[PDB]
Amino acid sequence: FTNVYADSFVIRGNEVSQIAPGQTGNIADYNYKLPDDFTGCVIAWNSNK
Amino acid sequence: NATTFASVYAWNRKRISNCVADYSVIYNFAPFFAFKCYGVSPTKLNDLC
Amino acid sequence: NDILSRLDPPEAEVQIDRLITGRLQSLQTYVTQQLIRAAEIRASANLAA
Repeated sequence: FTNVYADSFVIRGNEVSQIAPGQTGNIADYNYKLPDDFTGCVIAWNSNK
Repeated sequence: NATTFASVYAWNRKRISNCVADYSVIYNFAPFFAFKCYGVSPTKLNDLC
Repeated sequence: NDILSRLDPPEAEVQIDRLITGRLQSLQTYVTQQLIRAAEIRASANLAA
């Protein structure tokens, strides 16, 4: 590839689906905006322990 | 915002007559959960009649 | 214009592009018929000359 950008954060379980493009949620509000193309990926895992 | 509404079996299908309203009256409720909309995107339900 | 005031820029490109194709195919059918119609007009002009 050309250049990869990794961004890490902590959100809730109901907010995991809010990272999807082309929609509005608690994360996809004024807190965070993301481009609609999104060649990258979203990988999330539990950190309960 | 009112008293306890009816169930799903009884519909209060209301005809709203000629008036002037904006999204500021709708915006009074933070606990909006299903914000998904069709036809018109939710950012532009203003300045169109 | 009303489509622009209707929907978001990621979606409705699927509505724009089909209208683009349906109009450019109309252009293609028009200019093909025009190149057809010019052929006998040129032959008739040559015969008249």
